[PDB]
Amino acid sequence: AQNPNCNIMIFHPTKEEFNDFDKYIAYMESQGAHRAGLAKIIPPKEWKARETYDNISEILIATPLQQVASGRAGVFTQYHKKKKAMTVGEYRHLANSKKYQTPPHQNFEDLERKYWKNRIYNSPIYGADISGSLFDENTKQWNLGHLGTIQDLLEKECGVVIEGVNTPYLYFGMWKTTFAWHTEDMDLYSINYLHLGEPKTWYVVPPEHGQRLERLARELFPGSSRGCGAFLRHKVALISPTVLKENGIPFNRITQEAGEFMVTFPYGYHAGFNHGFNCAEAINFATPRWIDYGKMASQCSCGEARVTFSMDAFVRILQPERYDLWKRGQD
Ligand SMILES: O=C(O)CNC(=O)C(=O)O
Ligand SMILES: [Mg+2]
Ligand code: NI
Ligand SMILES: [Zn+2]
Repeated sequence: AQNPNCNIMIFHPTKEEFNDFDKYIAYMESQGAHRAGLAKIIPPKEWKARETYDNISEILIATPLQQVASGRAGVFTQYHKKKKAMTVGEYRHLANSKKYQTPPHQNFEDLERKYWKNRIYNSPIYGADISGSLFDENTKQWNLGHLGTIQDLLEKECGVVIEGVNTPYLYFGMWKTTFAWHTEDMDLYSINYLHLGEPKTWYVVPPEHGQRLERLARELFPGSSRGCGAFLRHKVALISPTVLKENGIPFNRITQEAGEFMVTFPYGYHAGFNHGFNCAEAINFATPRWIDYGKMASQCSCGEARVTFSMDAFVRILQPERYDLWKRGQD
């Protein structure tokens, strides 16, 4: 079995190897990359996502989210308070303000210590989930706006044509902005490209050990657990590396820098934070290996998790028994 300790793998494809996206994913899996839940891909040195980032300031963040925490430093929830619209240029100035900017630090490890010690005492503002793309249309390799769609994968594997579309999303972050512990909708893959700015630190649990994280989360968030049988789908809960280590949960960590891709694999729980002002682009995708994970994915039916139009068809075709109750949650 390749990668039996489920370490995060880092890949350096040549420009020749960067032509065929599906084939490279399948290569990474042949080497065991999926067992970690997360992989890093450093693009060939010849490749670029676009020529410059000089003209992005007039992108609108229609609903910036202030991430307010409750709990203790290593075990907390966050809720998202909606703020007034602002442009990317306005958001960048805010991120660089004395109130919100990254503190002085020695290295990524010292910054990580400061994040876990102090996150709960501040409410950073995240420009998340903005439909759009920063890839130049002439970028032909690993362009997240040009990938094969999950609806077309389901049709190719299963023979059933379904409605729905699959487009990317932009994330504009600042110091302390936080992504809570989750897997993707329908336990899909994700791919994330850090276009610009400061790094993003990731934590991940190997897919084969995901249920250990779920059982800890039920213990640590006991009211949330009684409210919903899949409450990590709400994307609100944080658990620190120190707490995970104290409870014996297997995980790994890695920092992504500008210019690098990360891939999350089906049923790979992940969480993380931004080091400063940055912009990332991400999308879900599928391969033939995903289909069995899609059939088994948990679902929120309490009504909190409220997801896309396109997830309807996935539930309807892959999980017909759940269909009914899940759509009651979505309506
Ligand atoms: O970058 C973020 O805030 C969150 N991204 C992801 O969870 C992802 O790409 O799967
Ligand atoms: Mg602009
Ligand atoms: Ni994710
Ligand atoms: Zn729920």
